[PDB]
Amino acid sequence: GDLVFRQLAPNVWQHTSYLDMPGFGAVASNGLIVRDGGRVLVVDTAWTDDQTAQILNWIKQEINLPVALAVVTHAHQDKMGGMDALHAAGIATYANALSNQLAPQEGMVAAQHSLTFAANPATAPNFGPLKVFYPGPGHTSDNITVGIDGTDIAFGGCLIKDSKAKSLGNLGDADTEHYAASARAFGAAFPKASMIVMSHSAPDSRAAITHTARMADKLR
Ligand SMILES: [Zn+2]
Ligand SMILES: [Zn+2]
Repeated sequence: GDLVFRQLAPNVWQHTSYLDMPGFGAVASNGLIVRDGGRVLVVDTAWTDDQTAQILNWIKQEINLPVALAVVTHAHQDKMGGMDALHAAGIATYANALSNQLAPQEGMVAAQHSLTFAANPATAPNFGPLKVFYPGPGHTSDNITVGIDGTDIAFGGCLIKDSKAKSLGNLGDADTEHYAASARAFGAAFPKASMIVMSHSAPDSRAAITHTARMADKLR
């Protein structure tokens, strides 16, 4: 139901937001709140439609300036989940073109403009100060990773994950046969992002990247 913020760089806030959906009890999910001059921008929305309202609320209350846009890492209820709020707050949603199709084909909303130049599996567009990067199929075929160039922040998302939870999390509608290839993608798509944020508890280091491909092969 709720929402937490861990300032983890100048310009940049982390979004936590807890529900008892996946990780047994209360689980975590992450987007980031990025600030682009006066503009304000977000990778990914919480679990629900009210958890992305409070992302917006604690933003005017403590960041201030107005949101323009919100990029969704993929067509999964943790990553879309909240959308309708973005729409109602005249926010431009930007799903990657393979997302806007697995959305209403797996119980959810499709983002406004569709992101591309990244449909075909080791690509990137640009974005103000932000970098959308596609790494192939992994956690879902449309999972999408982002770094803010000058913060050594990467966001692999539901793709890269914490050494904390034993295995790899929800791996439903996806491809294991590329995953381990695709965790690499970023390690070298942003060779520098020391601050790898991930969408289930605190940013580890550049070692989850590596361990995940190690891991996805422990269970393969
Ligand atoms: Zn997911
Ligand atoms: Zn997830």
